[PDB]
Amino acid sequence: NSELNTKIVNRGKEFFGSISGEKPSLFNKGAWMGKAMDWSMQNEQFKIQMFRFVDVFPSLTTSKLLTEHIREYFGNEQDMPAFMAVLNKVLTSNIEEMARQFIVGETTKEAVKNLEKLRKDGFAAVVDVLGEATLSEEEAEVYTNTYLELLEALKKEQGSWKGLPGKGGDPGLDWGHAPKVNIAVKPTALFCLANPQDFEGSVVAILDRMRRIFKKVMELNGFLCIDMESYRHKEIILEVFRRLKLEYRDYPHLGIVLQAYLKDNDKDLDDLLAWAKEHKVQISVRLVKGAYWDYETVKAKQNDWEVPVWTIKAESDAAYERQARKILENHQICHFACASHNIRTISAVMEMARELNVPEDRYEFQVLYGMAEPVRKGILKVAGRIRLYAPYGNMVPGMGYLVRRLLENTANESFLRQSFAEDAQIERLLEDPAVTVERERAARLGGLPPFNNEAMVDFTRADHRAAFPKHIAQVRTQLGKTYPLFINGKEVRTNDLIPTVNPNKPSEVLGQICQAGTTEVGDAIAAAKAAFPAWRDTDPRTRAEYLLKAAQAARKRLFELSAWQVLEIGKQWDQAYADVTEAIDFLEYYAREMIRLGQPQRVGHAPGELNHYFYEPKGVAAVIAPWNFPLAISMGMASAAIVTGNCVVFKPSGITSIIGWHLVELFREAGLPEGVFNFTPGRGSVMGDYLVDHPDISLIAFTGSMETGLRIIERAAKVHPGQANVKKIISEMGGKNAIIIDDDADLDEAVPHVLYSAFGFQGQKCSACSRVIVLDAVYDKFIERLVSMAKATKVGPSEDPANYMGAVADDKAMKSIKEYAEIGKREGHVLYESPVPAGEGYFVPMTIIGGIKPEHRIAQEEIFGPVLAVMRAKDFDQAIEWANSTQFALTGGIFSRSPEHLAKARREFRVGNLYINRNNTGALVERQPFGGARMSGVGTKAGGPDYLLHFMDPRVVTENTMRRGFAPIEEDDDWV
Amino acid sequence: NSELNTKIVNRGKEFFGSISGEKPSLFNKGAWMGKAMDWSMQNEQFKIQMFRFVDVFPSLTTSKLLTEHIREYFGNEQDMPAFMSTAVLNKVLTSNIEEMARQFIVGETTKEAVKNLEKLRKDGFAAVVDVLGEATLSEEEAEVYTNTYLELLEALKKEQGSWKGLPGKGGDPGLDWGHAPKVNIAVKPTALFCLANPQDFEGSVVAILDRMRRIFKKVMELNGFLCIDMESYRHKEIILEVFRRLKLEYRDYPHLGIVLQAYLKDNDKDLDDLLAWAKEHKVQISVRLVKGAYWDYETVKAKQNDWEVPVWTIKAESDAAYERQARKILENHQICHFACASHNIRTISAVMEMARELNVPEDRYEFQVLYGMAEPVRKGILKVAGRIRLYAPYGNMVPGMGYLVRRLLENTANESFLRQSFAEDAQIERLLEDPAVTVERERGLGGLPPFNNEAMVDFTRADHRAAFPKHIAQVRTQLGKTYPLFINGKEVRTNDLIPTVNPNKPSEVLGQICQAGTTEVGDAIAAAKAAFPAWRDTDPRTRAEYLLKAAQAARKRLFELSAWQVLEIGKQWDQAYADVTEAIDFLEYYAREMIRLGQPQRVGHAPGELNHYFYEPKGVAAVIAPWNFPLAISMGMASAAIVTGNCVVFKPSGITSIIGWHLVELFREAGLPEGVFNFTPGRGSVMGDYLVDHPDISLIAFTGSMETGLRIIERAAKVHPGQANVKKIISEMGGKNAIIIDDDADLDEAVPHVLYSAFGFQGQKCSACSRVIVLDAVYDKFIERLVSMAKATKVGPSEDPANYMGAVADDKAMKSIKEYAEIGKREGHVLYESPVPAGEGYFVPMTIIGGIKPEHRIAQEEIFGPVLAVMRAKDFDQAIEWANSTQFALTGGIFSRSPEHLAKARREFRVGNLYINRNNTGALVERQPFGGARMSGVGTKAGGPDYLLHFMDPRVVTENTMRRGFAPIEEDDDWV
Ligand SMILES: Cc1cc2nc3c(=O)[nH]c(=O)nc-3n(C[C@H](O)[C@H](O)[C@H](O)COP(=O)(O)OP(=O)(O)OC[C@H]3O[C@@H](n4cnc5c(N)ncnc54)[C@H](O)[C@@H]3O)c2cc1C
Repeated sequence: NSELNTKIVNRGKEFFGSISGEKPSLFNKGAWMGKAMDWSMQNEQFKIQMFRFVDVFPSLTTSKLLTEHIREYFGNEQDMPAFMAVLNKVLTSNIEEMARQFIVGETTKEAVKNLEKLRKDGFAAVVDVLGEATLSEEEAEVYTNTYLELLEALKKEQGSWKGLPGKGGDPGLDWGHAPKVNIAVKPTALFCLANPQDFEGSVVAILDRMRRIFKKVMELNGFLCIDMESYRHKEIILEVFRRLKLEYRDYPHLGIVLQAYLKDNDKDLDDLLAWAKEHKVQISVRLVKGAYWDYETVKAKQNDWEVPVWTIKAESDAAYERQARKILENHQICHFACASHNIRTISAVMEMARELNVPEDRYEFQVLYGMAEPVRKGILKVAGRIRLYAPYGNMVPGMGYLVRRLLENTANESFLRQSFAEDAQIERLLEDPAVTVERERAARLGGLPPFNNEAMVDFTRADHRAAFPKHIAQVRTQLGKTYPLFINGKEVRTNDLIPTVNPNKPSEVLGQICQAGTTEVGDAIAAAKAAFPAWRDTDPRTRAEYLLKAAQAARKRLFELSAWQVLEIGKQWDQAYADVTEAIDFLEYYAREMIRLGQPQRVGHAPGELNHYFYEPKGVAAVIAPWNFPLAISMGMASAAIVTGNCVVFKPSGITSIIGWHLVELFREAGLPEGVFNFTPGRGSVMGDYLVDHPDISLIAFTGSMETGLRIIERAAKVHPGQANVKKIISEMGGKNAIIIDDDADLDEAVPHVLYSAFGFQGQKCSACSRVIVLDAVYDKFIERLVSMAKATKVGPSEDPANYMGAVADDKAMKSIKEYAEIGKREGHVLYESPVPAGEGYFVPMTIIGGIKPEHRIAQEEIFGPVLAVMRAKDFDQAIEWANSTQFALTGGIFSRSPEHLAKARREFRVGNLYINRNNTGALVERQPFGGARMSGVGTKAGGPDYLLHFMDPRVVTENTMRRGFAPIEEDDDWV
Repeated sequence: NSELNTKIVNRGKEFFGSISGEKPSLFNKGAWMGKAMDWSMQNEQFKIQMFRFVDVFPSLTTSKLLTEHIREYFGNEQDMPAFMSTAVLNKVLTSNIEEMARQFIVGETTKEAVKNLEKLRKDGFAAVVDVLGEATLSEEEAEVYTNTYLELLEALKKEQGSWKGLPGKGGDPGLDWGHAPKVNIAVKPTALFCLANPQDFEGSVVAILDRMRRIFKKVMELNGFLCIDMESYRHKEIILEVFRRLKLEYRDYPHLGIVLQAYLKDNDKDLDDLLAWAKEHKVQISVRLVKGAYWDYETVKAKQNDWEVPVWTIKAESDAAYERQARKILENHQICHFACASHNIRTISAVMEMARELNVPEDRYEFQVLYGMAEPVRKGILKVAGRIRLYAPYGNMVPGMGYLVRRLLENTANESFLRQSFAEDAQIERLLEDPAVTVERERGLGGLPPFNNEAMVDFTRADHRAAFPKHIAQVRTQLGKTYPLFINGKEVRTNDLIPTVNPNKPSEVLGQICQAGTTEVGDAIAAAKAAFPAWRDTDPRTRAEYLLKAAQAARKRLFELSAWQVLEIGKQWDQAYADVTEAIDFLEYYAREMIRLGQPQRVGHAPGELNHYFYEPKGVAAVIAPWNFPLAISMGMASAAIVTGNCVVFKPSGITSIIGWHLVELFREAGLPEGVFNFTPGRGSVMGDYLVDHPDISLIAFTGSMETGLRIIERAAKVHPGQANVKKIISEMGGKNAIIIDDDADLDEAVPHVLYSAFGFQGQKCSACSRVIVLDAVYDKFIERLVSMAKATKVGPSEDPANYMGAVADDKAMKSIKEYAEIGKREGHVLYESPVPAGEGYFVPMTIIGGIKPEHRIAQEEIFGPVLAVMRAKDFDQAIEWANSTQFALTGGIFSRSPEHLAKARREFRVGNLYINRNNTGALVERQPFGGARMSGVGTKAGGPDYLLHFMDPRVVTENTMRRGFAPIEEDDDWV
């Protein structure tokens, strides 16, 4: 109502007048910090450098690291802004001061002292131990015992504390009603593998530590608040809160954060309230807007997910007022902490509490330490119940927090910045955000929508979590079939059968595969050759349409197709779903690529002449596919050849033949003309060379081992009698991929990314990291954390989402990988070797081996398993040299925050796909066109804009258009 | 001059007034011709179809041919325009087309012509008689044309005595108007010599002069007038010289005329020179001043060769030019008799008033118009001046087609005075405006201009004609040198020397070439490998700059570099120059292509992430080059490898090793860093496999024979120890190229294009036509004309421009080609075999063999010499089948005017470069990217937008830009 609004605006106006002139420290341009923040708000390029420098700063531990990074981020001393070895001391001290702005101490004992001082100034606190996204069980224990230690200290002191002044009640309690000891805990700091993919396991592990903390909290009648973090963990955290609450249904001092910036929150808050009523318990909510807005937006768009946050700032403000109102309406069962620095927001809560006549012991106000000082003073004066969020700890564990503060204070849409950095437009600042919302909503090829990668599986969703076990079960009702060849549109059975089994459980037979002899392979090639002329003459637009149809067919079977892979080749849930989406991506991308390349282009501009340049297919393509990306790679190579006008004879890998059969199913459903796609699984020793040597073959697409690929290249180079063309070769032959960890690397990112690159899908990826090359100065520290996280992971059946990795492809892979592991143990020193499950299954321990140098076999030879080599580089030059020391050059990674070292790696770390500050696997179509040279391939990049040309050859038609001195004028003619 | 101008306008106004609205027959919408033209003028698509149909019509000699072409040009009966309605359709259309041919032609034969001329005299018109024909194909045809004039003159000789003189104001009563000879004929010089070409300036003049003289003696015998028509700019200087010489042999004889074309920029000077020349020699001349008949042709032809357009490009400029020059002629009436040849009323009025103002005697100027055109204008002249002469051509439709289509173009052009006056209802004041007034009123990327092909040699220029013999003599002062290897910026000499000689005169030794052993090759490879890292790291823009410098260096030495080729490998003057310009083109094009490809593309649009896609070189490239395009292909392959950042070891063909040395000279002058380019001529039998097999070679660019190409492909496929990359193969392996001569083909165009395709440079081109496939129905006539033109050509030293072709490359080639000729002579039957010069030289006769079928060797094997197979196809489908019957697919041609047959060819005649209605050689950079598949190559096209990528491999750098939940927003980002 406009009546409540008026009272709110008028209260905001009084809040501002009582604050007149007083600015927050961060906006005081008479101190270094205010000058630095000011220039960051005025110069975006400078903000980016300063903020990144702050992040890397605590890792700059030598005089060399500091001096060089300063110059790389701020340029020469004669070139920096005026407010910016002496240079080292000046910057260090200023940056250190900026860090302690937001912390009440580095240590527990320091924190307690400073906390006891804040009470004397009249301030309550909620204490947080700085830390998040823990990397190991041992780290989670340190975090847990720190709270235990903190609570012991506070227990011994709270008895001596006078309760903060109030309107009455218990003088031993704060304001007469609030427990004097109040702490906040970050759930992800309690379990290093927190992941909604393993929902139940994440909840339990976190719950068990939270319960241990909660028990100590309750002993001193304290308050525990459970912080909310990134959207990825919101449902996990809600469930932790509910279970703990029900375990102690009568204990009222337990709170949960709810983030008004989430679209989910209107429902989440309704649900929680209804839940509390249903169970006859009381709850407490700290309502916040949200701390991870940029991250959530970015992460959502990188995965083609719904962005979980509102995208207009005033919508979070409007949501907050809505939800606060709802909470206050429900004050009988829901205690309320208002957590905002926004004077409009605060004034709104205050008026709503008055309008709903809410008792004062049912709501309090909270702000972050070091921030919005006058706002905080205003709250203290006018309401009297102010609690400071007071975090403590060191700069590296606190970095995420600290950077979030600088973001928060300097964002364009920051209420604080708009109030205290720009000429404050008080009326605009205090307007009902709903009105603001409505006004800003007011302001805001070939018929095909442009390409977008298919949405990734999203385990924050209940239905996605439930989908896998259901579809795995459904696949199990359909095992035991005999799969035939598919030639010229017909099923062809043979006598030679090879069973395909579950690698995590070999006694489970999934089906039997007919093998084609050379007679059937010959038939398929002949079928292909016969279908060719009509296919080649089919319009590129029509050909692309079949791919589009096949993509819709696949999209509709996404979870079913994934489940088959989970069982047949031992893909983890995410790995399986990613394999199918990539297949879909290839279909959609190559469709568009053929449509683009399908139209003849006029070349040259001379008059009286028309030159058209255009492409044509080659003929019969042999597609020889690997087992490790059984749908994605197969479909990529086959659809590529098919859309470009060729016809395909396709040999799937034996152990993934059912996945190969999925191509048959999809192209069938798309109505593909007979003979255009043929499925001929067979024994390579029987029909391998035959397929490659055949004179009717014009193109060979292959992915697999270097040995095989190089043999194919050599044999295909011969022109046999009758062979119309020199055989085109598309080969991808794997790698020995390294990630370099520079001495300034962010280890909290580096460690889990390295672990995933190495052991995701048991390391069975051409792209997998099999070498981590670590700079001398961070070696011991990085290695300890890597091994520590590794020890937390579990090896077991891929159908169980609690397992990090599982059995390798087949027994041959197991025997060969184990031999490599033994060689590695003699060359270096084992750092970690995981347990494996007892009994059947092709299990190889997750294995990390140190002491490795370029001369070693496991530093050179592709193992294609869960064996990671760790190599100690003396400096960054050697790290680069070592990275380039194999005969492969497929992928590579580097964790570094030195612009110079990154610039050097971009130039000199010459792999087909180099990744900076993330894992070196998970290449997406269009975004990361995939493939390398040297012994890794012939420089063809799947999923990119040069790929389709490899399956075709260009032709030019030149026409003399002049007849008897008369030529037609064309639009783009050079004329006069 | 406003006073003169006012008389002119007023006189024009009376002229239009006296016309009384009458329209010339072609603009009479009452008749079919008027309707056809009116609709052609309103609908450009119809115009194109109608004009092309008229062109092909006289060759539709059977009912099916006719019926089919009608449907193909105009569609089914029910869809074509009303005036086209009524095989009956064949009869109606035939009838209308014949009538429109008779509009512009006074008859088909001499006798018919004579009778119709007398009828015109009776109506008051004089005549200048022309025998339809131009651009003759043989001596036999030139003789037929000459004898037709002689026959014509004998007939008029007997008749003229009976003719009463046309009425005049005074003079001799036995002469027309009292002063003009009754017999006036016009002759086209290019109808008198089939090889008329300023490249053979003197030989062309003499041949034409010799026939012109015989005609002229007969003309003088009856006291007649002879006018020499002017044709395309290519022959203008030749025709002028022919006139000068004839005039001087008969300085007494006043009745010899010459056409000058006011649409030429040269014409002001040409008229001035001719006038002065006449004064210096004390002789009188006669000039028929015209604007010009070949405007579109000249514009197109100049643009296609990057020549200066010889014509004004604003129509009013030709008009203003005409008035200037006319005035100058009238002022010089003492020595220059004037024929005003124009249908433009403004022009005519200008001449008339200018002649009255200068009081020119009426016996010094007369008016002329084309028969069948501008009827009311023609009658207007008769009434006002009395002295009007019709240009009256005669002959058949095929010989008359050029003339006829010129008339259609002339009456229908947007800029046509007749169209504006009689179709477009233009304002008279505007039509009569001083054209000088009209003239006044009507008047790249990376800092680099867009690519343009280098200007071709232009032998209409006297300095160009004179340049060749002088540079050849200069080259002869440079003979006898020893050419060393060039390695790492140093000259390396070996003691194994091979002489290179003049193939047209083997006793002339051009120099001695050092041969590289395997030792020096290895040194070259090692030097390239060592220069590679710094070259690879050189800015692509900087790399391109070296190519541009090399281009500039070559452009300065164009004639010199050309002369070397004339002597060393026996290129003809134009062939040599075109080789050098093509080298320059590769340099300019590939520079620009590298600048385009050298900038990294952001790929994908996900935020928090940057993917950059870019290209890197491979390493050391072996360039193995042919002798047949010794600068062009060499510079092509090498500069491509170089600009993309590879280093080159270059093996020129032994017999063109000096041309190879030009690359050393050009790259030296460009300042290319040492080791980037190395020159190692050597014995294939010594260092061939060694260069190809070397572990440090990453790429091999080869152009030459299939046998060697396939050998290289096979050997390169093996990966030796130490070999970093799978060898990239770029191979161009020749062709067995056919041209199809369809039964509706324009034979006047086909014959000389086939001859040139087969015998240009002795047939030593991969692109050369070695098979001409001719439809049953035109075979005998095509062959007669082809053999007749061949017989006209002379075989001899390429330094003498009079020769069509000369000796082949070397002794081995001479013997091998001759064996093939003998093979062909036993498979088929010899149709033509030229004389060759006596004595020294590697001469092989220009040879044509008929009776050839697909199963014959010389229908399959590439001969690479002046041996043409003639094949007789039963129908179009067999022609296509036969065209596709070899293992090669490089180039191809088709002469046809059937939309369906062309479409079938575009689809089914699957060669790398297909040419419609022109020769299949002389592909230009950009306009015709050159190369094919099958046994002709591996689908790489030099001079095209896909070429550079073959010398590189793609790389992607993917960067996670988010730090601590903060990422910079980019422009191309998908956001909110
Ligand atoms: C004591 C306390 C505890 C907190 N605990 C947590 C926690 O456990 N988890 C958590 O996630 N947050 C938490 N927060 C909130 C977060 O740390 C910020 O302090 C808060 O979001 C800023 O809101 P505001 O009213 O102070 O400032 P404002 O300037 O009013 O609000 C800024 C907020 O708007 C939102 N926003 C910014 N841009 C947009 C946009 N384009 N579209 C939509 N919304 C936008 C963001 O949430 C941003 O934080 C807590 C805050 C306090 C004071």
